[PDB]
Amino acid sequence: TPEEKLLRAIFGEKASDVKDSSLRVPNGVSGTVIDVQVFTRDGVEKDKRA
Amino acid sequence: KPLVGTGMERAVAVDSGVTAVAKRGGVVQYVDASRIVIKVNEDEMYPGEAGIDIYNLTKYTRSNQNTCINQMPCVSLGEPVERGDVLADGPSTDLGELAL
Amino acid sequence: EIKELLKLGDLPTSGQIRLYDGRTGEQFERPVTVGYMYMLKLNHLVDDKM
Amino acid sequence: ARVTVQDAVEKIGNRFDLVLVAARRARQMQVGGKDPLVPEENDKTTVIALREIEEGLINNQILDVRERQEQQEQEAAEL
Amino acid sequence: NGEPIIVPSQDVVLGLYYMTRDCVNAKGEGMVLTGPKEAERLYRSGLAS
Amino acid sequence: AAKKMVEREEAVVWDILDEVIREHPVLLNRAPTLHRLGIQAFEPVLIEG
Amino acid sequence: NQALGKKAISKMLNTCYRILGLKPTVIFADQIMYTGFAYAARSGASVGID
Amino acid sequence: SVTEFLKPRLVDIEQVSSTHAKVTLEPLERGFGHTLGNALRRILLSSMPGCAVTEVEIDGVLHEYSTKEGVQEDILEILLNLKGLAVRVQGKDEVILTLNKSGIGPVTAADITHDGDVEIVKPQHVICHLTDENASISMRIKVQRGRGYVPASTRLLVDACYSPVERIAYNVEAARVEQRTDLDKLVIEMETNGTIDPEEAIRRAATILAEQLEAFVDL
Amino acid sequence: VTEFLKPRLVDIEQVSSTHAKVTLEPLERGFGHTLGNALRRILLSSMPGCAVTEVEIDGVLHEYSTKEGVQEDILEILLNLKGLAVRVQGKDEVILTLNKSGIGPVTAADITHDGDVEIVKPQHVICHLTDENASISMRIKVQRGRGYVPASTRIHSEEDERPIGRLLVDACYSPVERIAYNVEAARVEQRTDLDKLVIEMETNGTIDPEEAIRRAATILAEQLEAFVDLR
Repeated sequence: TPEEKLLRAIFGEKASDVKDSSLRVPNGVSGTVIDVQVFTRDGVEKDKRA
Repeated sequence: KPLVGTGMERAVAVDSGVTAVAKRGGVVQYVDASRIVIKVNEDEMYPGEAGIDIYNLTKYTRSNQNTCINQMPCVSLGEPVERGDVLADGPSTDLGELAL
Repeated sequence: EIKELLKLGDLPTSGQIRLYDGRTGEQFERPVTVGYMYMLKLNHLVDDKM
Repeated sequence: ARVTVQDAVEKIGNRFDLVLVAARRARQMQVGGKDPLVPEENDKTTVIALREIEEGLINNQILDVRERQEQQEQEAAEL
Repeated sequence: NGEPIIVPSQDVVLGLYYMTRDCVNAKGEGMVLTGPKEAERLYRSGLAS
Repeated sequence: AAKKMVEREEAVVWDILDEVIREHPVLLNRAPTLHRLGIQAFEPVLIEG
Repeated sequence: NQALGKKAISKMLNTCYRILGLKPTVIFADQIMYTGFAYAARSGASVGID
Repeated sequence: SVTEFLKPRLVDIEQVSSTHAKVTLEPLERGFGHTLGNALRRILLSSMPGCAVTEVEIDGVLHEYSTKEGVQEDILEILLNLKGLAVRVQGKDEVILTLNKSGIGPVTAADITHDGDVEIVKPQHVICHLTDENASISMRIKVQRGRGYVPASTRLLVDACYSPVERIAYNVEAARVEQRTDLDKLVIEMETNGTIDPEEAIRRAATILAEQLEAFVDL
Repeated sequence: VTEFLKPRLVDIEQVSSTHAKVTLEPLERGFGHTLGNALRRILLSSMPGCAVTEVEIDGVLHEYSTKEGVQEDILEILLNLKGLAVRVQGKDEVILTLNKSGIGPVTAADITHDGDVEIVKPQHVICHLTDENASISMRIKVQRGRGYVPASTRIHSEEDERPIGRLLVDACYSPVERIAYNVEAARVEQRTDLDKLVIEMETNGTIDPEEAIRRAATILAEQLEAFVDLR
């Protein structure tokens, strides 16, 4: 929107290419993560933790 | 434990699934907090097969209602057992009595 | 039989003990019941409610 | 203040017109046009409106009169 | 109906019904008090029931 | 900035809540709202829990 | 100067409303709650099988 | 910071009259509202230095049940009126006084013989209304320095409201330091005879409860 | 009269290692209960103890896991350390250390003894090692304070905190367990009715009973300093 092109040009920032869609612990809750499990579809390169 | 009970609770815990009951009597040989290993007796043991029973206790695993279904051993190392006997308390059991 | 059992231990027959009041330090008139009711914890937890 | 609005109703009758009077006067105090009369005891603008109303020093007639006075001065800002 | 709906309910009426009753021979049976104040003091001090 | 301040729950948001709470009614309600007194507006007290 | 059951106490509040208006009835409602709670606590009116 | 308990401010002493007074404090540690308030009130109410009228011998009849001429105030009602005679006495231990007075109107505290040591705090007090004649009254009144409050059974005899306090009542309620949320806030409330005001009755009480503990406290 | 009689700490009986009685002989009429309740209150509320606070077992990430060779979940070992009754003379936080291997119980007598650290119950069991070549090693952190401090409030404060190995135990810093006072007719030779106070207490083992009664009275006098000579 206008004033946003203004702000971005003023502060020499390049707008992000990709959008944050992380998983975050629901509000209020504590805990100690007792187990993680990664299910990689067949034909996709397993990352480090898998 | 129910400090004032009705005796229906030993059976509500055994006849359920949570408590880990021995199949064949014998004497305990190894008691980790994650397995029991029963040195089965010579009589109840089959004709030819190595008779030792292994009990893989079910440690912290989510239930349906998000609670925590667990199993702890109530046995001690080198202690006699008998058939139909508990080896591991489940979630809300105490030596085989249903403690809610 | 309950009274007979309470007499086995040296507790009182009525089951009613003189409780003091932990704040002011002065006895509650007219003795009160004390026993161990076995109490469950229903899972209507309040931090699944707020 | 404030627990009840009884006396403010005994002064401004009808108990709903109280609500309208207090809400008009509290808008005056809140939207930056005016200034409490009775000393504020660290009240929000609402309870100050009702405190004003209790003393008999604000109601619908007084509010009309002050509004017409202050709108006539703005006519007297004609120069 | 015009009757109140802020009636004290269950413990509070037990508290009043236990204050405002009368045994027949307690401490301080028949002693003249100088007001409510020393009735409260005769109670809390442990002299009257 | 105010948003992230109240999300981090600093020591000033609780003062600001105690002040924008002060003389401000809220409307408690219970589920089967039979008669017109089952919605009554109270003045909040900020309470742990 | 009577026994003060529950009818008597709702009656007390009703006549205080009809004589002194509202503010005394509210402050008296609270004082009656507080003193009722305090002396009910002091009595230890416990229930038992005897 | 293991023995650093937060001490209060005595943030208010708002007082309704000369004898009434409503002292607060805040904050105290979580659970000291009651320990403090209760020690102070049991000491204020059950053992305090005071002088109040002990026993009486009315010239009419030495039996508490009786008749007295020209008075609509029975004997027991005269005794009730005497228990409230708030009296300050100097080192003179026991001082017995004379009140026999002539007239028709109210008999008050101004009607007492004005002895050297005894001091009255409400001369406007009333002791007995009397009839329309010369007079009908003659009584020997006995104040006696005592402690606490001692009914007539333990002792015409009269209950002895020695202690100046006529009322004490604490009401702990949730104070609030900034971070800590559960801290007490004692709200004392105290009425005295007038032989001393609340602002000093509480001082005297705390002084008693401190000198009682001089054998233990460190530093 | 004498205008008061003061109490003095007279007898401090030791009926056992845990619990012991004290006696305060010359109390006047009524002050028996007045001090009895206030001291019971102070003792149960404010007494500095030394509960363990953090544990870092060796091959363990979180407390919902089971080491091998030891038949307790780490959850139960933490709930066993929580009852560790320990004293420190000079430090606030000390890091005890418990190595042990080979089949058998692991009491508190297997802790590395330090100079100014004493364990009162060496029979207190931590966990049962149950394998030949299976050992445990864990750094216990016995800090020291007042009242009860759960771990949700202890999640604190800032950076340098903390590895994903450390366990927190809900600290319960309080050595007293039970209090029960009794005023009764104290018979001082020339006097009628003076009251005795018998404050029988019940400690975990880390309080000198005289020291507890002294600190209780001191906290009461420190608080009451404010009512005396009021603001």
